Amino acid sequence: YQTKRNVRREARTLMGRFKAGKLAPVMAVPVKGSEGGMLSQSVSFELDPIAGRMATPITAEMCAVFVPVQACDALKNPEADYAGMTEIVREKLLSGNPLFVLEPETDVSKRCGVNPRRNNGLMRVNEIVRLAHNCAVNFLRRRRYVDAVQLTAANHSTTPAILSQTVLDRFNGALDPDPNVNGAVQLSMPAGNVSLTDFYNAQKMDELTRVMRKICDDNPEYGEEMVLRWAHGLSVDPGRVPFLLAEKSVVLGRQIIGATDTAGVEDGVKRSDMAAQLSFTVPIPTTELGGIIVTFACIKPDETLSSQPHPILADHWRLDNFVADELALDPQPVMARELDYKVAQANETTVVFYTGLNELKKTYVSYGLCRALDPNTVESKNAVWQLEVPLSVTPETVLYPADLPQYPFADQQAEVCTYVVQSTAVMPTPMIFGPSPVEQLAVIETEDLFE
Amino acid sequence: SVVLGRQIIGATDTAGVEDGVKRSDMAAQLSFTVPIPTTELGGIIVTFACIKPDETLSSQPHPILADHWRLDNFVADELALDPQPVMARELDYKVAQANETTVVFYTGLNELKKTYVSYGLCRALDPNTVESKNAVWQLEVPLSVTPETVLYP
Amino acid sequence: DFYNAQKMDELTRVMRKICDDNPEYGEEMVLRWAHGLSVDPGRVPFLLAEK
Repeated sequence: YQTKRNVRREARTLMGRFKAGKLAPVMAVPVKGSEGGMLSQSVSFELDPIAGRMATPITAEMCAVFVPVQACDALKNPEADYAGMTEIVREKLLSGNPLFVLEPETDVSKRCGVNPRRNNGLMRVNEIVRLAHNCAVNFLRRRRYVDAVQLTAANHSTTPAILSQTVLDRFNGALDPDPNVNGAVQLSMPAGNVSLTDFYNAQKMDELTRVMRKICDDNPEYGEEMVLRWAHGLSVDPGRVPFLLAEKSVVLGRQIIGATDTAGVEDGVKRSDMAAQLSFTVPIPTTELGGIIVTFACIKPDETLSSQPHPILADHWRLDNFVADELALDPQPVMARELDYKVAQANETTVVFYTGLNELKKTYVSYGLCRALDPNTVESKNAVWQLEVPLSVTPETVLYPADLPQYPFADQQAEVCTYVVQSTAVMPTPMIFGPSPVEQLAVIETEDLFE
Repeated sequence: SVVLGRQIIGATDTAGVEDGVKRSDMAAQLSFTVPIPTTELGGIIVTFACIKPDETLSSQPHPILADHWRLDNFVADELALDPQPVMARELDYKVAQANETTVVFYTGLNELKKTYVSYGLCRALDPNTVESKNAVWQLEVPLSVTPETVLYP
Repeated sequence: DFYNAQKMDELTRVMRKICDDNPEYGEEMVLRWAHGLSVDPGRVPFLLAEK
């Protein structure tokens, strides 16, 4: 066995809606052990009508994450020791009991399009779909930032979207600089001496801790543990972690339809319709046990800071001593007053994250309206749909706000988008199948042909 | 046979544009030219025509995710060499409580897993919405009962 | 029956070689081989030279 003998293929088509600013799952293709082949998926996008034209771009998203069976077991039994190991999963499968058992329906399972099973007059679906979604969204959060909030197995609803760039990553800052980089050297003083061997063992510890930072950052999964094993000369088990299959994005197009009646023409009534099409075709990974390829899709607005004080004109005009500037060689604190103007009075003077010397002046990108303009006007031409993040508080946040108001659409709380998916999978498999049966013949028994 | 084309006509008034009013018109043309058969007595060439929706099972449980996750003994799989019964619980989720465990038709070993085609809406979506863009016109056959049925409802 | 057998005779003989060609993991890899599983490689010893 473990060889390709027969073939199974699947072709699922689904339609639905999801709310903007949320990482809505679209489908979940199951993969068994020793299954590999081709997987082609395509997602259409259609948004509800928007008054006026929308110069602000809207981006589309599509992701494909392969969640192995090993990772789903860890969420099911986190406190259990060696829960995620392959052999532990391997032994439980051989026991004859099911590794994953049925559960009631949930919003996560419904959106994937897993049709339920009628058991004892109740709908039932396997727990693997819920665990796979929770692990997949967790995996995407580690990519933007390793120390990110991670969902448990108890989640039963759609999750918020994920930012494309964190505030700290934008300004390349740090909440807390380490004490080793440009650190302290021990001093003997029992007439004393700092000794020449300390500060020599250091001055590479500064170099050695920085390479330790990249090994736990280039690989967000196994982070804060592979560095432990890397120092001792050990390696992690590869199969547990998930991995990414494909990523697609495109700015939604715009089609303008104008009114023609007398009242509409005089006022200037018009419409903006958005649509997009994305697809990918990637091979299916082959594993001894198997997994699920959870697909995601999302629509997000432009991520630009409408509220950020000007680093030059907002603060005082000063003659800078460049001699002292090059002499710092140390992180400089940043207050919330420098990040936005929507700051509370108490939090105006509060260190939020450390950064370099002249950071927040190297780059300054701002998109938004003029402060003199009244937002009640330009209900037509209302193009400004941008994430009005509070900022300052939780700079390291990786997730979108739980409630994102959809201003340009008529209904804020309605699922504005409508999507149609077409997933086609061809999976060579080691499955056996069997011969087809036949139908009863009423000429042989009623005449005794085979006498 | 041919798939009917689609022509989209959109509204232009103020109320229609804001709501998103629009129309879909369908049309088709088919023809044939064949010789008339010759017979001693004769006959009648009855012509038929019909329009039907897509025939895809919107209601069918997933052969993998709906049922339990099991490690399959391929040794016993090749050893069967016999028809395996199928219950109505494996064909759809609109089954009555009594008919959940009732053999409906015998098949092979891993049938219902070789192929799985499904077209329909998401269970989370509310059908009262999308009265516009209402594209889902598919035969919602009860299934299970009368699997050998040849005729439409 | 006798058709499911007459390859069981063939199928048990291939099961004998997989547990004989590999004495280590014997009587267990045949269990995993039927279900489509594999053993962890690093545990077992192996031979270097013979003279």
